[PDB]
Amino acid sequence: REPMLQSADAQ
Amino acid sequence: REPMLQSADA
Amino acid sequence: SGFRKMAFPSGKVEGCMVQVTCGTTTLNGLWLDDVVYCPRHVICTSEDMLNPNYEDLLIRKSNHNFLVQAGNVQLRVIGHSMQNCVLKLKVDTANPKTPKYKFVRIQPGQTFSVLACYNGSPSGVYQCAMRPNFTIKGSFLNGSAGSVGFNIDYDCVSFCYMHHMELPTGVHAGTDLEGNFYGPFVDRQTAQAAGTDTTITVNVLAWLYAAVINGDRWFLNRFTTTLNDFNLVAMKYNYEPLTQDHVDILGPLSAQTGIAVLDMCASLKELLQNGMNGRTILGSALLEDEFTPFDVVRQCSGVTF
Amino acid sequence: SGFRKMAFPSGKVEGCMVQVTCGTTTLNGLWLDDVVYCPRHVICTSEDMLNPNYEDLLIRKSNHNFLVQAGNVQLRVIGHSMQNCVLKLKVDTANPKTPKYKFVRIQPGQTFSVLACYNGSPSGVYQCAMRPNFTIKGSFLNGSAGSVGFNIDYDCVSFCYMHHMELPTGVHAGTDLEGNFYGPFVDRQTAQAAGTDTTITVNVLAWLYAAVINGDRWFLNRFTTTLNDFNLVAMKYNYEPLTQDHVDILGPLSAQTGIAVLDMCASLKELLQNGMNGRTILGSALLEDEFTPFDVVRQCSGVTF
Repeated sequence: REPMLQSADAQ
Repeated sequence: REPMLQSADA
Repeated sequence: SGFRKMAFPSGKVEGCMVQVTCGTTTLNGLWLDDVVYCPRHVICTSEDMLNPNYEDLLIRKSNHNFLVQAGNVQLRVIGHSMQNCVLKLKVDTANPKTPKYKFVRIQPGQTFSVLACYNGSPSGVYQCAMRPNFTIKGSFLNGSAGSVGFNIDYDCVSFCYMHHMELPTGVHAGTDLEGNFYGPFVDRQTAQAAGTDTTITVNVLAWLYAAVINGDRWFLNRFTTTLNDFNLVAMKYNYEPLTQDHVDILGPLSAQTGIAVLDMCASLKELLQNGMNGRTILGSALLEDEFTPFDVVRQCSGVTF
Repeated sequence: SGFRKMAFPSGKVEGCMVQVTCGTTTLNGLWLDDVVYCPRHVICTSEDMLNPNYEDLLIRKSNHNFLVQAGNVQLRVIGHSMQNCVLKLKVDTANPKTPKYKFVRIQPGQTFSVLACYNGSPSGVYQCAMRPNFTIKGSFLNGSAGSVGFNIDYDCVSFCYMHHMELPTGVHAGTDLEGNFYGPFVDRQTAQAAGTDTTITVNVLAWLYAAVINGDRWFLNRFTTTLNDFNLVAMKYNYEPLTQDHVDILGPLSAQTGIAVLDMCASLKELLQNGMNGRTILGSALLEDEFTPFDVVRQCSGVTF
């Protein structure tokens, strides 16, 4: 699809 | 001709 | 005997992985001495990642905005700076598990080991290669940013890669440990596309040379070919054209086996045109293209790494 | 404006050049910290260059057999060891003129500044490119081995080459600062021959991008070509086949000009198939192949050191 930065949302 | 290591004398 | 894609033991690298959290965004960091290296987009929110101004976003943050968790202990950030596309977080404590390390830039075709990490903890290790399109065909999920690629040369741990993003085709892009991206990619979620995915030809020839050393030589032939004729055939099968330097790279393997590079090129040319036809090489039907000639010598020697 | 083969300022490297004498053999040495790096064949006699036993020759030598002269000062050698083809001589004084440095290994096509030295004193500085056959077309005489090739990035002096020998065809060969030779050459006076010298295609296109930036764009056409079709014409004129990674190296030049890489390739095809027709580019009648895309960016940005 589109390029995404592979960090994550904080939990 | 052979390859020459280019180090000077003396 | 035998040859297989091998990664370095990741024990020394696991001790350098930490978790870096900025606001609601978290990723992995590399803790060497009193500096923590993490991808600069950790300061981005979910909405900032479209077209961020990293100089603008970095001024918004202070030292206490960076939560660095080394295992089960929070590290105190006493300084921060941006080098290209990576963040340098100075902490008050030097990592006691810091091994002998160096920051190097690998080249397309070369191989390195990747330690996939999430939340500062290691989850897997695999050996990959810098593809011709300056990407890597790895396995990365959300939160894998900050994972490092590395090689082990004697005593030194050569950090050469650090993960950032994934491209639309499923391949991955990153930078070196100085923040310079590999290829024409930028750490933002705008429209980007990788180059044509081709096969590293010089590594396939090294794989064929390793098969001859191992004892597999049913693919050899009495024929030789020119560099131009092989490249005209290799280009039709999406193989990278062989350069003169890549021929000299296979020199030691050509001298050890007594088979010239252009001799082995006629074998690969026949394997592409006629096909494998239901036969395997080194116990595999596919031609491995992430096995450099230096990897052939490493597994011939049995050297510890 | 203007584009030309330009070397880095040699002032920082001049303060690290010393003369290494072992018996009747003089060489140049690189003095960094308390270690003097020099080619290991300085321990070779005049009649012991055919097949010297380097391991046996170094054992028979002691610290008193090495005369290290830094201008008018004689540095006392307190230790000696061998790292591949490079000799490491530990001295009792650390060079204060040691700049921030690192040891890197360049690739074919890349450029670097060569500081020609004789008797430990700098003679000349010029820009060289690592040819596809892993040689350089320098100007080296007897006693020039030990001269170093280097690049300057920001405040760091990146050493990448150390001169060793001259090949029969007049080209020159050497190692990196770790002792590993560039190409399938050995520091022995036995039968050795370099590969076929070809034109570095990615540098010619970078030179065409420089001319375009300089306002020289008479060669630009409206036609486009595929990567495979361009390589078929290129290798017919002894040009290196353009790999996919080299297309990405021209990225910053393609973005700065807005001309696609494959568009510049089609302009090179017409220039090769039809010739220059009594015309010049950047004041040159022939195309230059020792100008990397980094050299184009470096000269149009004017970064000081």
